[PDB]
Amino acid sequence: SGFRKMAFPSGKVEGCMVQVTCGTTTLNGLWLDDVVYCPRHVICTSEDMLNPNYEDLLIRKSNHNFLVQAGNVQLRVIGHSMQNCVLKLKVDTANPKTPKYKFVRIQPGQTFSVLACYNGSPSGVYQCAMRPNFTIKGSFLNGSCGSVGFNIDYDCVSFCYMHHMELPTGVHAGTDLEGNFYGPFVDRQTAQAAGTDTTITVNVLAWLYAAVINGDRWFLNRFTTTLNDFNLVAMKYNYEPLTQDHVDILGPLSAQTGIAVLDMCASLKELLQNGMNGRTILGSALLEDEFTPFDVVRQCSGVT
Amino acid sequence: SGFRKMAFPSGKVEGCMVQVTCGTTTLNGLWLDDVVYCPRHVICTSEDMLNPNYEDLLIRKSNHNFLVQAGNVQLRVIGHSMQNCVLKLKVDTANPKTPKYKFVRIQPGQTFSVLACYNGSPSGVYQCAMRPNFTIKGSFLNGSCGSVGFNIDYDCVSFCYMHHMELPTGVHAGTDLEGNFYGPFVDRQTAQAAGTDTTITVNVLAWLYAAVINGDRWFLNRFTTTLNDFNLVAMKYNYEPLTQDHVDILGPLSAQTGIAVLDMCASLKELLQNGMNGRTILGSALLEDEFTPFDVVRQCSGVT
Ligand SMILES: *CCC(=O)N(c1ccc(C(C)(C)C)cc1)[C@@H](C(=O)NC)c1cccnc1
Ligand SMILES: *CCC(=O)N(c1ccc(C(C)(C)C)cc1)[C@@H](C(=O)NC)c1cccnc1
Repeated sequence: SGFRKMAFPSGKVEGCMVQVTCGTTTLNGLWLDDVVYCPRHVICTSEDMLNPNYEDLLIRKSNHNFLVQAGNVQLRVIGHSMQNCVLKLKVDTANPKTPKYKFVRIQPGQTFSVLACYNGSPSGVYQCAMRPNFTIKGSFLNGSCGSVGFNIDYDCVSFCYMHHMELPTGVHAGTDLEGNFYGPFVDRQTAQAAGTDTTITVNVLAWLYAAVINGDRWFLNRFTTTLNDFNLVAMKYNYEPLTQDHVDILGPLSAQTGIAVLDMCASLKELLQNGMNGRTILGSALLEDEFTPFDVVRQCSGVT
Repeated sequence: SGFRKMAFPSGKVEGCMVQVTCGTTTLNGLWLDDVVYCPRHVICTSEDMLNPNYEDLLIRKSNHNFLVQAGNVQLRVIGHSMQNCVLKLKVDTANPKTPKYKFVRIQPGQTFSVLACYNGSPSGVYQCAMRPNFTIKGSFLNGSCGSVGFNIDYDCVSFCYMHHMELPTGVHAGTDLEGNFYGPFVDRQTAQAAGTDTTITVNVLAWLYAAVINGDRWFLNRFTTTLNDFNLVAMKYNYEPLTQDHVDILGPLSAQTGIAVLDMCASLKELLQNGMNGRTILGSALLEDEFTPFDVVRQCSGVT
């Protein structure tokens, strides 16, 4: 019993973190096999940030200009290339701690763990969700760039995020491991505003199922609804529309609790309309949306 | 910017988790040097749980009755002893991944990370606090016993908790690494009720400082208070009394934000009396108490 915002064990990713320095800029890199991946903005100086031409800035850089340190030992850079917004630094040594891995590009609403690092050293691990506006609400200070987001399936780490920047509103933007930003963001010091941060409806429902499994049942109402009626209310409350695909993925939680997905939607609809009335669900006074249906099943079943 | 419930990187602890089986009971063990630490209730059978006499149950156990598996390889048990509620199984092999470590007994209000494990394999990591009633609100399923709680200071892991059981209310109880339970709990299947789960006042204040540092300032009021006036309100709201020791440890946060500790107490007093009015602080609709002043400083400074 008990339901926590849980991150994946970070050991496999800790074994991949390195420090990357170019000139006077130092950030984090991800060392997998003989390649170190890092944000291309490591090549930017004190003011280049405003309107950088990365191809031009990169012409002035050679392999020896990128300093890669793994632990307290230096790695030899034998090649470098830019792929979208990431630099790939080929080193002469394969990372001996390289886990089985994949690079995946996640969809909004999908959750992942972040290993926040500074100077190639891990400071903490926390669980995030890719927001519907393609930002993440992380905890990142100066020097955290290059910290990565990931999911683990037994022994295979799927890297889905690399931290690049903080928007003027304090929310975060980054890329997949192929260097493509999530959302419309660009790696330059220009004012970039985020769109509406809507609530991930399918994740709230999954978390309401988690609450029922854990004994928190006060919110269960005597009503049902339809997807169309529910979505009219969801739109009004800035919740993402629920599709039949979302209903399908909530099926195992519906089966475990015996609560039809549309009945849980009606309970959620009443929570939106009536508020919590000072009550809490799983120790929260607001509806949590950073647990996917997969996360609820995983945590409630003890997948290792 | 951004403030997250962050756990310590778990790699150093993942390297210590093993599976311990005695008869038909399997739980987790912590392998440090040539000793495997695990809850003594691993020796209890299907019904022994009701009124176990551990000394008597242990007489029927020999070294070969404890099966310790690290990864997919078996460790040889060459000694066993009971220290309070933990068993210490001496093995013939020192754990090659033993980090620098300490065993500490924490006070209520102190936070720590938990690496939840099943069958000696890590499933997730989350941040907890030792509640003022000496329970923890964890996320633990059957087989999670032996999972540990810890803090890290650079390279030294201080182990502070080992999971033993779930109370009938779904809250958790365990011991320090010397086998002494936190609180009055006993390792037996008897109804044991927890005391009042009061709010850790010093931690709420630390988190209100974290919110100011991160731009969440709406709650800052035009008032101040005294420790005695604040505590009259704190007692009324089931908040722990604030001492001058708590004021002293909040000093660095008071200095960074320029907000006197007693002024933050007055803002907290108004939040208690007026409620949040549907507003949020650091994405929460309730006052968070599982961040210590040390955690706020660490996260806001990027300690690795
Ligand atoms: C890792 C660098 C860093 O801390 N940045 C940062 C600075 C500059 C840039 C470019 C404009 C792309 C050259 C990118 C990232 C911080 C930032 O975004 N400042 C505007 C940063 C601070 C806090 C959290 N993440 C990043
Ligand atoms: C790790 C065992 C387990 O899952 N228990 C458990 C069972 C029995 C006992 C004794 C009574 C001391 C012999 C202790 C622990 C669960 C439990 O506490 N059941 C009552 C358990 C379930 C969920 C979370 N933690 C533990």
